[PDB]
Amino acid sequence: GNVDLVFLFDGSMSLQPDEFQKILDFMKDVMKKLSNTSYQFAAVQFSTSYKTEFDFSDYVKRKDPDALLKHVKHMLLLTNTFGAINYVATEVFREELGARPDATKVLIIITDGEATDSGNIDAAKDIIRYIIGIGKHFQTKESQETLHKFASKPASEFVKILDTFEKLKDLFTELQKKIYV
Repeated sequence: GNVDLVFLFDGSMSLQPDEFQKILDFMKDVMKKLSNTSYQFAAVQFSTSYKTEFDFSDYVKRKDPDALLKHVKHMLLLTNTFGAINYVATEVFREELGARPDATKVLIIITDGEATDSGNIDAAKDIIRYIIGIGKHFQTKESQETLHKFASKPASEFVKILDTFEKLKDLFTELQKKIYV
């Protein structure tokens, strides 16, 4: 079946320039590898506020990862993950914006720490949520477990902890394999 996937990427002040750039390249690589498939994409940047870098309809109009992300600017603010996931649920996955009703909703969240806000993400729980926590903040099991609440179950599959942003390239594989079974 069809798959509508949204990249929700962290743009807080805790990420270094090169780190932020590696997220961008990850999104581009994934897209290029999935061009001309059942996949349709959208991408939202989150820090303090939520910015839809491109909606599903922008992707359909121009299936060019480089052009779609061309003007992305690292926000350098907070890490409002609750507001971010909720925004994706209500503002991104809409037919008006190009979302397909027959499609499987997938969300790939990339971040380096804990949310600076709070609440619940119940409105986005139907979406297949993969979360990629990266860096020094996720060394212990205790710290890694804070990501569990944003991901699908079990956490053993949907929560991916990387020690470096360099680990992003060697990660595209796993995802698409499990995204449809």
